[PDB]
Amino acid sequence: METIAKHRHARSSAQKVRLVADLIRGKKVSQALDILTYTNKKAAVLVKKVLESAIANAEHNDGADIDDLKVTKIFVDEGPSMKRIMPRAKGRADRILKRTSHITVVVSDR
Amino acid sequence: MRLNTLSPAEGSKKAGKRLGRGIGSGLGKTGGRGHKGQKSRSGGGVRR
Amino acid sequence: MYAVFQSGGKQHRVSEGQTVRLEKLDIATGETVEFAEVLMIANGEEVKIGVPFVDGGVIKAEVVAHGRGEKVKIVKFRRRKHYRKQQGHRQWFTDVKITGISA
Amino acid sequence: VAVTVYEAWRQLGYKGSWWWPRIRGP
Amino acid sequence: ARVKRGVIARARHKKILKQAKGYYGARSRVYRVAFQAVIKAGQYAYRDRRQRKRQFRQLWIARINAAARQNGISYSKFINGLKKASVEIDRKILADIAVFDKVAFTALVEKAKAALA
RNA sequence: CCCGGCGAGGGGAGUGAAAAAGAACCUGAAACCGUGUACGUACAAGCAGUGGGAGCACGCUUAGGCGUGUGACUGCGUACC
RNA sequence: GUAACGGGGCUAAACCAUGCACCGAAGCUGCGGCAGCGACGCUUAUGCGUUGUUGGGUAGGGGAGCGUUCUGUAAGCCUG
Repeated sequence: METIAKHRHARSSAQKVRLVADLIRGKKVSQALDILTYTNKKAAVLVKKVLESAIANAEHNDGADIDDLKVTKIFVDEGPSMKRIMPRAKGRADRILKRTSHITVVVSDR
Repeated sequence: MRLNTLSPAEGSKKAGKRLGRGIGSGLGKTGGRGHKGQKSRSGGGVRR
Repeated sequence: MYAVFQSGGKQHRVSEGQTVRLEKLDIATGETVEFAEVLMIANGEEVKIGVPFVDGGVIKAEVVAHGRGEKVKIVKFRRRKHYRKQQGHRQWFTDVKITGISA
Repeated sequence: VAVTVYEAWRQLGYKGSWWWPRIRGP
Repeated sequence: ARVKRGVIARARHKKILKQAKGYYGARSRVYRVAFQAVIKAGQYAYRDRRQRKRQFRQLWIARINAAARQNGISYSKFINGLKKASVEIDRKILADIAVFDKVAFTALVEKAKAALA
């Protein structure tokens, strides 16, 4: 059985989030949680919250027994960007991009 | 004797040139004016 | 056993019960064809002939189908001289089935 | 809340430089 | 009266980009680069359609030379003898026989040598 | 109803012909960015293709063999306006 | 940086004279296909046959076409 949780419009660049994503691709959830517990990155918190939500979804809606789940799929996409202005010397102006991302995690008893 | 059965006489409806519409037409890219000079300019020429 | 003959300005090497592709022949799809000229016959011993056309050898075959080959493309181009041109082509052919090789 | 708006500024530049000697001067 | 170029342009661009599959990098993604790539491929195909025949005749001659020297005579004298004996077998068939039939080729060599001497 | 900060975002349930019509809402192309599968790649020198060509994978086939994808090695070859 | 045979190498694989073979181009020939221009016949008009010959191309001249959006034929025809 497949269960999905998502986080959309997360405030972080996708390149920075992809580094944490592949640390847990294909692991059992029990060890993935404690791996995410001891990485000193901002994105680890977001990924951990998404993973816990997915586990809760799988346990409540569909069948139980979180003791046999694995991380089957996980990927990060790019969301919309916000544009701002930063002044530079001699009266020039520059464009600043504030990038976001979407996070998807799939867990499965199989 | 129908509105979709009439046709003009042959050799009576020649087409007309269209300049600057590709290589195959034989008239693209300067459309028959040659290279630079007074006569190739827009509005160029000499009196009678 | 195999033999050598020439049909379309080219030469071929065939044996019994084998299908060949030739240039177009003006022959109906059903009937058979004859090839009087033969340059060589071989089975254990080689009846090859000094003068061409081994004297009493013929090859029997009948036509299977006509058709056209796959399309090829012709492109001509000249650098910075305002010129290019294109064209297509398919080639007719005929298939025959070898039925009998007589020494 | 959760609705964002902005604008732009395009005054470009105001040249007048190359205070060093000419490249292949007189 | 007013005509929009929306659909025809897309059709042409897709037509060009379809026959650029497998090319490396931007040569299979971007229209400007793909067009030049396709034109150059056409020119190369036209030229190689003629180079092919030269290459194959060269290969046939090399194989025939090897076999003839195996039987004790060089290529030039071999085909001179075959001409003097009035044999019309061409080089493709000769190379095929040399590879696939060692006895018929020896018979041909004997005949050419007899005619030459 | 459940996870979460009495969040933001999700997963169910329900409405509807349709929610991949959910308010960032008809249809939704391209550049650009990802995950998965097959093949190639760590002794090899250049407009990156074209002619020749093993091996591997998949599908059909009654062998015969075809079709699709990839492409070791090799001849020729200095973009466009 | 060998650096004044393209290299390897060569005492003939160098030079002179004579001779016979072979290789070698999109040239020529063989096989299949297309188009232009003539001449001669048939239709005795479109056209259809017999042949002969031609088909590299910028500036430029001449001749035939494809596709797009609107009006008529359209209260027709296609389409939940």
